[PDB]
Amino acid sequence: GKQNSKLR
Amino acid sequence: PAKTMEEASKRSYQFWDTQPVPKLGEVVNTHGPVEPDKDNIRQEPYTLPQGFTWDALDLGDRGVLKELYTLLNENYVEDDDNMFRFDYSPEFLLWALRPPGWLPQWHCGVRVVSSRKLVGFISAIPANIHIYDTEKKMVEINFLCVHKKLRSKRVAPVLIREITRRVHLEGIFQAVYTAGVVLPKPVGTCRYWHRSLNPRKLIEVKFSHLSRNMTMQRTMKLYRLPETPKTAGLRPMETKDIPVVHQLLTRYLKQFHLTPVMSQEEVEHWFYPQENIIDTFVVENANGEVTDFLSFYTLPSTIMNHPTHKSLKAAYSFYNVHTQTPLLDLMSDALVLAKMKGFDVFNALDLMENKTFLEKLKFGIGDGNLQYYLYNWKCPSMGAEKVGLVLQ
Ligand SMILES: CCCCCCCCCCCCCC(=O)SCCNC(=O)CCNC(=O)[C@H](O)C(C)(C)COP(=O)(O)OP(=O)(O)OC[C@H]1O[C@@H](n2cnc3c(N)ncnc32)[C@H](O)[C@@H]1OP(=O)(O)O
Repeated sequence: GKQNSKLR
Repeated sequence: PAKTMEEASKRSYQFWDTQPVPKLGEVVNTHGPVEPDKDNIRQEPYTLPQGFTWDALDLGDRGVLKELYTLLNENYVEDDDNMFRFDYSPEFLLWALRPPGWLPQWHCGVRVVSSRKLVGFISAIPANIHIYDTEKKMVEINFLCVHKKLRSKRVAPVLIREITRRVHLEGIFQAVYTAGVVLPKPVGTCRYWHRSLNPRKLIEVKFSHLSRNMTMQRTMKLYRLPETPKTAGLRPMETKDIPVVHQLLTRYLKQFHLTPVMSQEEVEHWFYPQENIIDTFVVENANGEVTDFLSFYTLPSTIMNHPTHKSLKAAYSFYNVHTQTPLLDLMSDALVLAKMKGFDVFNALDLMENKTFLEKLKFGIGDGNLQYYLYNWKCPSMGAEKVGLVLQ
C-alpha cells in the first residue's frame, strides 16, 4: 500500500 | 499517523496493539507465527457505523470499476505536502486486483446506505511469499482507502478486521503489505528515489527543485538521455518468453530474504506487456536465448490545484533480472525506454540491488519511506537490499 514520494 | 520512527516511539497504537504483530519497541529473534491458526472463524461481518454498508465490488462491471477509480482518484495516497495524489487507472486496477486466484469477497467496499456512494475500500490478493527459510501462502493487502469526509472515525480498523476475517475464512493467516506510515512493526524500511526525465515539468510543478547552484539549461543537459537503448537484442516480452522469464525471476530472487514465489501463470499476469500498465523488455542474445529482463509499471499522479499541469506521468521499477547484461546497462535502457514512452519521472526503491545504480544513473533521493510489514509473522528485520518484493 504505497507511499507517495517526491524529491527530497 | 507517524511517518518517522521518532514520532512513532511516542505514539500509542490503540488498534495495532490488539493485532498479532510484534511491538515497535522489541527486537525479534524468533521465526514464526505470532499466534496459532484459528480453527473457528467469525461468520458475521463486523459492524459499520450506522448508515454504511458492506458491498463486494464486481470490478468486471465497468460502472463499479469506475466508482472505485473515482474513490481512489479523489481520496487515496498523497505525498507529504498534499501536492500529488496517486491516479491508478481503471485498467491498472483490474491488473492489480484480478491476478490468478483473486476472489470477489476480497474486493471489500463500503457504501453509504442512502446514496450508495462508495466511501471505503480494502483489498486482498493471494500470494505465495518466501520469508527467510519459510514459504507461506499469504495475501497482499492493498488499496485501503477511506473517503476524506469519513476520516478519523476509526473506519480503517473495521476495514482491516473485516478483510482479515474474510481471509481467515479461506484458510490464510499471514499477510504482507507496505505503507508510508510507521506501524508495528516494519520488517524492512525502503526509500523511493526519483530519476527526472522531464526536468522542466518536474520543476514547474514543484515535484523537484532547481538546485541553487544549477541553472535550468544545465539541469536539462544533466538529465538528457540517449534516444534509443543500447543493449543488444532488447525487445518487448512476448508470449514465447513466459517460461524463461519465470525461470530467470525464480533463480534471481533466491538471494533476497522477502520475495514472491510466482507460478508461471502469475509471471504471465504480472509481466506480459499491457500498454499504460506494465512494460517488460527481454534481452534476446545472438544465440536466441533470453538472458535478462527489465520491467516497470505505469502509475501517474494527479497534480493538485494546478491551473496548467494536471497529471504527473510516472514509471515505477518493478523486477529487473540480470545474468549477462550489467544491471547498470539494463537500468540505463529502462530510463531511455520510459523517456521514449512519455514518462516525466522514473521511480525506484532502494531494495534488491538497486543501490548499485541509483546514484550512478542520477536518481535523487525522495522524501518519506516505504515500510514493509508482515501480519502474524515474527522474524528479524532486514536491510532494504534484502527485500525482494515489489507491490503495486
Ligand atoms: C491474515 C489476513 C490479514 C489481513 C490484514 C493485514 C493487515 C492490513 C493492514 C492495512 C494495510 C494497508 C496497506 C495500504 O493500502 S497502505 C495505503 C493506505 N491508504 C492511504 O494512505 C489513502 C489515504 N488515507 C486514507 O484513506 C485513510 O487516512 C486511511 C484509510 C489510511 C486511515 O483512515 P483514517 O485516517 O480515517 O484512520 P482511522 O481513524 O479510521 O483509524 C486510525 C487507525 O488506523 C491506523 N492506520 C492509519 N493508516 C494506516 C494504514 N495505512 N495501514 C494500517 N493502519 C493504518 C492508525 O494508526 C490507527 O491505528 P492505531 O494507531 O490506533 O493503532
